Amino acid sequence: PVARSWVCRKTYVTPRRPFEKSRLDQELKLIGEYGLRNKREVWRVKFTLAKIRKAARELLTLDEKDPRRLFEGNALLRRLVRIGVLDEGKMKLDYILGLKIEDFLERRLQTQVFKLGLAKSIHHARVLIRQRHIRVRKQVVNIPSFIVRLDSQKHIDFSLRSPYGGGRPGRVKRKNAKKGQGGAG
Amino acid sequence: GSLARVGKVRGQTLKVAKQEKKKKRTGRAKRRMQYNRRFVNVVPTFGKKKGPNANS
Amino acid sequence: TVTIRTRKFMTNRLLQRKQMVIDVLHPGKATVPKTEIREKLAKMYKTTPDVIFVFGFRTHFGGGKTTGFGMIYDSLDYAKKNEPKHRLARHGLYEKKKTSRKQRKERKNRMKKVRGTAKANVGA
Amino acid sequence: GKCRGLRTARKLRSHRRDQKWHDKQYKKAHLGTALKANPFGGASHAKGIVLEKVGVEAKQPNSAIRKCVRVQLIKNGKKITAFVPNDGCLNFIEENDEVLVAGFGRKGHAVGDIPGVRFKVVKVANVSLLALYKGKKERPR
RNA sequence: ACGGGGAAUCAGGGUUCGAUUCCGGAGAGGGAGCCUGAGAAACGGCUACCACAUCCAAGGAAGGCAGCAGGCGCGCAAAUUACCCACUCCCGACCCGGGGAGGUAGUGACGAAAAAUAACAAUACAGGACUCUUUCGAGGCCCUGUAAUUGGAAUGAGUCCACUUUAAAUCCUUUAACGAGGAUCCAUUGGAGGGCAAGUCUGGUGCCAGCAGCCGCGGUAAUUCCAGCUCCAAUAGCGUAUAUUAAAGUUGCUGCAGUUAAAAAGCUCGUAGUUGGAUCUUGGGAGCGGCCGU
Repeated sequence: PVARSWVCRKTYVTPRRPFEKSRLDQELKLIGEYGLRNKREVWRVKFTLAKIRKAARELLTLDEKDPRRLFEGNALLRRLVRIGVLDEGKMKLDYILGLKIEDFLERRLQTQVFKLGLAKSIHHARVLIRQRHIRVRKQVVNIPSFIVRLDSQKHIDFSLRSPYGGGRPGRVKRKNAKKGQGGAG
Repeated sequence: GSLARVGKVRGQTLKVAKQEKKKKRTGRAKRRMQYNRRFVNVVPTFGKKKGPNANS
Repeated sequence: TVTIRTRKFMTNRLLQRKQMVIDVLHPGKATVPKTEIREKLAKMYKTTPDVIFVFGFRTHFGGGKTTGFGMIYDSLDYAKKNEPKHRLARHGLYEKKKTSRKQRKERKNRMKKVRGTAKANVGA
Repeated sequence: GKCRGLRTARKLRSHRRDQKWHDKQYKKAHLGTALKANPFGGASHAKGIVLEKVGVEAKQPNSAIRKCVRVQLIKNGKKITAFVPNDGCLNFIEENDEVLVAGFGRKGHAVGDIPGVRFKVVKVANVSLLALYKGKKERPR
């Protein structure tokens, strides 16, 4: 009778066939082209669309101009506009399925270091985010799986405890005070 | 039957000592060359799709 | 540098308390301890640093912000009335007893042997 | 469905309820005949004391001795032929020793060239047969 | 077989599961009878009988963990004889009282979420959209490299003053000084014929020992054994065994099948059951829509 949650779900699909050459071909291209950590990191990217798809397939199949359709069909056209993929005026409940796997990594913060042109390469959209040197509106972010909306893309900027932002020089420049200023005094 | 010659072939493999190892890159670090080597390091040449360990 | 704006101010008169959701801004330093903050509404809302019970500084992911809280009471005659006894040991003028539950929940119940008034022939 | 009628739910359900017993997997999981005759008795594993060793001959074209172990369990007191899984690991098993015994995979069936031997050894008295074969743990005595 | 709220799987239907924290019931070793109280047929009440079992000064007493730890037995199988009135809200005479309820720390790879073990600059050395020249080579804006090159850079493991945190703190956290070049801050667990991603490599074994879910492999050339190497898969996980669901259109409502693969009673009669022929209000009357919809 304890005040404990126990409310937890999985994030990634359990891939039905284990040694499709096509799966080891197609879903390994989603590592080096986008900089990911293992095959588990590739697998949840579909599951987020598998959540979107499952209702979106059925949010067309409701009655024509029904207020349960026209609110919940437009409740997702208030949702999937906001994340910043489908157009501002050319939003449409029918084009929602016309939407592929990397459309998340076109918008998701795991890539957004490389996207605007504020990186070195594709892999560089992990290591700065591994050490929380960026933020979203005076709010530091260490987890690279942040859902950046349409609105807060220009607000993707740097922290104040960051030598690669608007901050102070760090530790090895202070540990070079043992090598450089140890030999200089 | 003959519970005497049990594990006959286990013992008589001349124990060739395990040659030492620089640890393989782990986590994401495995999956960098594994992107480069499969797709983009090589040019598609003439013939069949060859094997990784195919020591012909 | 603790730039405090006393946000969401509300006067409860049936607990006689001036309460607010102080939105705190103090970037660069560590956490702001409970040594300095009661001395700011000594120079902001100009009451005593003695009757106010300031607590609940909630950090966001980064550690350059909290959002605080305090309650002004009318006097030190009201400093221990609409305030439970846990927070009144937190400023010196009150101390809990030391006798542990493995004594106390047993000391009252070790006396359960012999009948009546003079049960105190067991535990001291 | 040979009958399709609108008020035929008390023949579709009753006929399905009858013909489901002719399913050999269903009847096995729903009678009190198979459940009791299982040497384990609805268990995934079982400890048992080794009371002799049997060099079971390999079934067909493969002529080899599958060095197995006769095992009487604790919970039942019923006897079991137990295959010693990895190479020549019968010399880690001695008579009157508690061994942890599992099934093999085909679910109460003789797997491969061991005729009627339905079980395998996993551990020998709280040291695994893997660690004994790999050389990671010492024999517990 | 405690039931339901639910759970797992799921095109659609379905199928298995629910002892487990919320609700309803039931029980306090087994039954049975009762006092008290508004409310028990109560067992952290009592009285017996039946079983179990600790005292005994051997006359006679005392007892219920399916409350919380902890034994013992059982087994494949499951923790420390931690820490309080702070949320709650109830009980009490009642703001002052008191509650292993509620409630915090250990053991915890049952599980689920995040997440390290190099991302960058240029010397190693190979490519190509490219200028040139038959190939050559130079030249190099746009990167792809990675080899026991040089490296610099950092946040976070280990070690940590303190406080925001707490019914006392500890743990992330907020955070000081200290703490990374085989970044010893070191990743294993399985397979490597086929299904099925990945060696016709070398010794050793010689139908032996074994591997192998299935097919099968070993008969002195073993791509399968036992090993070394390199590789492949997943990755702080993975292998295994059992029940169970999908695959199973191999239980068929959607959706199977019955000449010969398993199967139509030998044959009609027949009662419930199941299913049952056509047939009973038709067109125009009255305004508008851009002959005819409403």
